[PDB]
Amino acid sequence: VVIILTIAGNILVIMAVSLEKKLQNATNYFLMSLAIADMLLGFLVMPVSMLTILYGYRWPLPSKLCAVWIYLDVLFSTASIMHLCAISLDRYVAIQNPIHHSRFNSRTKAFLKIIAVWTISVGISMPIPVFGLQDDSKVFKEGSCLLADDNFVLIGSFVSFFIPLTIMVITYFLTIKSLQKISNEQKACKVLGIVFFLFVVMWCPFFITNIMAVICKESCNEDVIGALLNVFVWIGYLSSAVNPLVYTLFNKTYRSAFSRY
Amino acid sequence: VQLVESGGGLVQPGGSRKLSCSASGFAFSSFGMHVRQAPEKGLEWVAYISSGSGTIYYADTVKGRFTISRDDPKNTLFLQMTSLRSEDTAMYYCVRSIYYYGSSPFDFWGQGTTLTVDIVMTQATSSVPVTPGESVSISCRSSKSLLHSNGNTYLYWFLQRPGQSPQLLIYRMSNLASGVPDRFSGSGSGTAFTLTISRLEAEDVGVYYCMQHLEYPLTFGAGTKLEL
Amino acid sequence: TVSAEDKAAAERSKMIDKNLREDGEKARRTLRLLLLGADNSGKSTIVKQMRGIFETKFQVDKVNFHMFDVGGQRDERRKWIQCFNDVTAIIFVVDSSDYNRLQEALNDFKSIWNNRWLRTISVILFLNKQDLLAEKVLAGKSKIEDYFPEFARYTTPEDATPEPGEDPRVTRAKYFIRKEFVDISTASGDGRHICYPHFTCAVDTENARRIFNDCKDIILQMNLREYNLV
Amino acid sequence: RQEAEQLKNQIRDARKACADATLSQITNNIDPVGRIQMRTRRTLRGHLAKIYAMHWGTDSRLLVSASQDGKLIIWDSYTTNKVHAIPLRSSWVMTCAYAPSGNYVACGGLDNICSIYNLKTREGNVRVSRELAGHTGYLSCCRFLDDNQIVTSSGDTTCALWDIETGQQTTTFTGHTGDVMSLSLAPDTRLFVSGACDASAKLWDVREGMCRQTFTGHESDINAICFFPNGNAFATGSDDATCRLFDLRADQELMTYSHDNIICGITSVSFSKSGRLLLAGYDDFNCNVWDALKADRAGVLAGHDNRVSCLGVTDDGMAVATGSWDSFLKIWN
Amino acid sequence: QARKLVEQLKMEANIDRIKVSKAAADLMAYCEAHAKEDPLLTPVPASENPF
Ligand SMILES: C#CCOc1ccccc1CNCCc1cc(OC)c(N(C)C)cc1OC
Repeated sequence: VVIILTIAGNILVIMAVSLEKKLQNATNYFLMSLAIADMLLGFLVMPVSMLTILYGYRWPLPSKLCAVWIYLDVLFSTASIMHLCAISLDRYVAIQNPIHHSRFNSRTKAFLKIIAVWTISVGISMPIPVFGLQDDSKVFKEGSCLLADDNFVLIGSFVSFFIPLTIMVITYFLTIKSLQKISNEQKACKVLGIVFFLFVVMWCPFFITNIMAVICKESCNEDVIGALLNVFVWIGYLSSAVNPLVYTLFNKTYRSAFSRY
Repeated sequence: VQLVESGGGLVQPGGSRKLSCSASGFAFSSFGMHVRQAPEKGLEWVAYISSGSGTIYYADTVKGRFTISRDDPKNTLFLQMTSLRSEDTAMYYCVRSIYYYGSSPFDFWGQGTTLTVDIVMTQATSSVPVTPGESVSISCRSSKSLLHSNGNTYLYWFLQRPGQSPQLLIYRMSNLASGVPDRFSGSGSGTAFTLTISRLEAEDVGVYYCMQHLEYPLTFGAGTKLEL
Repeated sequence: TVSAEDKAAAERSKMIDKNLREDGEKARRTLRLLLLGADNSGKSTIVKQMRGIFETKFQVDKVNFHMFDVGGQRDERRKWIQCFNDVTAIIFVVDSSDYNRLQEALNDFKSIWNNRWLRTISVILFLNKQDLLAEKVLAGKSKIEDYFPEFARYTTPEDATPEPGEDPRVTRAKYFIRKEFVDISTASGDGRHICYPHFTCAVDTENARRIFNDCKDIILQMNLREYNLV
Repeated sequence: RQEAEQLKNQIRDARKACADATLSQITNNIDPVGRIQMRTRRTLRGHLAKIYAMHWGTDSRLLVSASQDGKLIIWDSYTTNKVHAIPLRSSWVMTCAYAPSGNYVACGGLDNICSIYNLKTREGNVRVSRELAGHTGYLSCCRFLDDNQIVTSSGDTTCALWDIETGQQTTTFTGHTGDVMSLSLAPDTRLFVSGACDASAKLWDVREGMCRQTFTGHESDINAICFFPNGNAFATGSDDATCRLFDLRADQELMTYSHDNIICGITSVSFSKSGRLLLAGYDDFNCNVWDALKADRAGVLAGHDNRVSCLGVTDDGMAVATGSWDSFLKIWN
Repeated sequence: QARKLVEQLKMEANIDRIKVSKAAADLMAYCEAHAKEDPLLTPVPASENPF
């Protein structure tokens, strides 16, 4: 059911930009690209995880395909985090300095920000396909599909998520501070706050459990950590479905487009 | 509008020279620029440079040895020559040309500087006797049809008076260039074309060259001289 | 397929496209304002940085604004105003000193504010001849109650504070006129556009700064609507 | 004043006597046109702001368009190429025109000047040949009689005829109470019609400079006016959202085109080459193809995000160009 | 102004006015005669059109 919503919401978002040409602004191209990453993640990755859940957490799929699956789950997931990080940076720049942002608000730089995000997503996720496909034990370890290089993993989870997280946590808070510096401004503070709170609460638990697992493997119980990771990956996947409904709620035209289709 | 050509002179074979044509009185940036004539033979197209230097073409005879370059703010155009050969001796002309709907390319030609060191277009006659006030017809054949699918046929008639650079009379086989009297008329069939001069008078005597612009390289006919 | 001359024509079209895009990018930098005041407003005097259609360009804090003033057009402005349906803000100027013409100014403001084409654009309202209004109020020969019956039944808001050296009845008159305009501004309730009142004397050091920070506010609100925060 | 009222009643009474039968009754038994479908065969892009005006060339290949960008650019319709890009001094232009010989184009704006540009010159640049000045209001339309003479309607309630070489008004037409919005030259060019916000259209002789006839059947301003190809009739577009056909010889409106669905104003009107189809551009972002003889909508041209300012049918009648405020003008066939 | 209005009304008052039915028939005749000429009324064959 999470997979259905995750696919469907992004599918509606991507068409609504095309079917309704009013949302041809530069921002909604970023928003449709984030929807693309989320829908791709829902289509390619998540039913496989549901299948492993049914089959007992053993990888029925061909052996080397396990290597690319994890790679997809890094690239599509890292892209969404980088999309939201760039959204936070650009929206903070818009709030703090609205006039000067309009001078450089041309779409030509907006496309460079897209190429930057989708380039950094590949740059972060380079090792997993080539290394995992070469050595099964690196990414197929324990008989269940899992990425198992501690040295690479603990830094990779950090740069991919925490570095955007501090950029989000230092920009979002500052965006509220700019609004504070009446009713028009303060209404944005709460709506920004809920969006920040959900994605932090839904993304962060997986990563802290992963880093806690790698560091504390000597001093922790494996089974509880495994169950927690099994559920927290689902919650992180729900993070993908979350954003289209947020789009539906605050914007008039997306709501009309989804009501029609 | 003026195009003044500078540089040239005797060169030892294998040397290098640079010719410069300086444009005054017209917007040099808009005009794509080009053509040499040997001392005792018709014209031959050397090179072409588009507006903004986006596109360059050279004839196969000079490819790899010549270099064409334009300096837009100064308006000057250069042809840098390397490995000069005895065949390269000619009178080098700087020609302007603009390409849009209804344009008249090759309209203005420079004076020329002497240097001393494919669709085949044929003119049936090298010389044609004429009399004043009598109609004269000059014909130029083509190896391939010059009529493109869009309907334009790219034949051009150029006239070179004695002691004067060529000038455009007719562009695209029918249209008459500005500043040219209405006596000249262009009638043309597929692969066969004719220029008819009616009520001929003095100062209309010279060598008439037929050029194709369907595709590069641009080939000139030998041309039919008129003699009174 | 494509002849050589048609290919060169395509190259010319591409060069023209690049020139058009460069000129548009240059044009996007400037923010364009529409200055309108029917008469006795001091529209030439409201902005002092720069001195059929009269165009005034002034720059404050490294941002350049272009102000359009049209004199030829008559009272019926419906047909030429639709051209100025993309301006960032419309600078409206009224003279608070003349009470007889103030109702006409209010009607003009209502017409421009409620114009169908100009629904999106905000308004920067300059109430002019502040010193003249203060002098008339001090003299007391003219009674605002006579021209506006509602002035007698009015209470100045306690939250608002007069500037030092200003009389209380005088401030009451100023805030009455400001509230009278702001009522028409707030009657629609759409929220896409806002009227920002400013009280300006015949000579003021910097109204350009007021226009600048107001334009910052409009662009900020537009960005907040764009990001769906509001 | 009393005498005028009696004469006005005589004109209305005289018109009633002539109107023996309605044109709808006259044309009851003719083949319906049916449902016409026209798909956009092109979309000319390059204008970075709202497009206010566009005019077809006589050859039907080339057109010129005006926009808020402040630049007048000429298109090659068949290949989509841009023949020229002309930078205008004033950003505000409500009108553009193409000379019948194609040598010149005209532009008019809020700067109270009609500017004539010499397209075909030596030195290979578009240069302003003249600036025509003398109007005290914005120029709503300009149309070339020939290469020398141009008629311009203005917001100063007065239309003018100019000799371009002289640069001075040779005739002046003064009968309108409201700003003149539109001007349509007749096929013979000897006379023309103008439209104004007073909700009246008047027939002017070019040489004499007098109003031959006046037609009043519109509740509101008329934005656009177009002569019928025969030259014995014309049609007007109003903000009332009704399009009315008027007859020069009969001196009474023959028919009105209106639908209950559309209350939105008409921005442009044009007549098909046969004259059967009236293409009316609307502020509701959709042009409607009206069967003039029977007044039943036969098709809709719905491909514009913003309002359609302009509409022009080619001389050959093949193509229809519709400009709009979304900065794209689409050629329909 | 009133002297001009009465002058204009008198001039426009007297003109030769054709019956409405005759003008309607003439317009119908023109439209019928030029029906084949118009490409928009009857869609031209695809090869014939330039667009
Ligand atoms: C958005 C979204 C997807 O849902 C989410 C959302 C948040 C957390 C987890 C998930 C579940 N996806 C897991 C993806 C993933 C990302 C990684 O960092 C970028 C890494 N590491 C570098 C260790 C491993 C990994 O798992 C293979």
